[PDB]
Amino acid sequence: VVVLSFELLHAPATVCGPKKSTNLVKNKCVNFNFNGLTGTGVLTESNKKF
Amino acid sequence: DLPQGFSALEPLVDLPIGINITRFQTLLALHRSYLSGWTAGAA
Ligand SMILES: *[C@@H]1O[C@H](CO)[C@@H](O)[C@H](O)[C@H]1NC(C)=O
Repeated sequence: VVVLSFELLHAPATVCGPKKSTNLVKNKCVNFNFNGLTGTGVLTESNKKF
Repeated sequence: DLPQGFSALEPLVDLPIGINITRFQTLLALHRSYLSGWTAGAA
């Protein structure tokens, strides 16, 4: 028998479910969800250096 | 030791500790004398 106990505290949550990579589509108007930032735009190539 | 000009300070490591901090202290390195058990030094 394995008993799983889940608790929530004031500290930020750090145990969390799997995140889906899905796939990337470019040069089309697509809803994007990048690291919690949502919106709608065309993802073209960028010459900016981060 | 505090020079002029600007040197941007880059990030190093953000840590989700979530604890209470009010005091801090510096840790130094000391070598055993093997001969006054630790070699004299300054920081
Ligand atoms: C953090 O510790 C200090 C000193 O013990 C105390 O005054 C302060 O209330 C503490 N913070 C919290 C959120 O309890």
